[PDB]
Amino acid sequence: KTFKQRRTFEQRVEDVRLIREQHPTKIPVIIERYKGEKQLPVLDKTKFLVPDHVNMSELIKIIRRRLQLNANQAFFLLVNGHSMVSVSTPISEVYESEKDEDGFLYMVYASQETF
Ligand SMILES: Clc1cccc2[nH]cnc12
Ligand SMILES: [Cl-]
Repeated sequence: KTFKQRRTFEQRVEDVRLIREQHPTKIPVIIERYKGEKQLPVLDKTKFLVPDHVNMSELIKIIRRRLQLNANQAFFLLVNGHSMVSVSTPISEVYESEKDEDGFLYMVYASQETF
């Protein structure tokens, strides 16, 4: 079901290395719905190339537009299993401190602050 489950560590690593080669200015992001989530829909894909100059505040807007949410639906985004300390941080910086050992940046969203 989950990305890490579908692909071998060998396969996730080799894909991050191809994204470096072919989208060198992009951050490789895995974005997944909380497995408990009742309200928000599932995304159409799992793997996103994010421009490395966008801050986390702008990534949340992007995903809220991809889900086609409206202004009073709630949305919470975990990065590497934990809350974001700040939405002002550029994704290139977040990536360097929160990336996984396979080289993807893992994110999970829910309508409740409790995942
Ligand atoms: Cl949801 C989302 C996050 C980052 C970048 C994206 N491009 C298209 N959709 C995107
Ligand atoms: Cl690029």
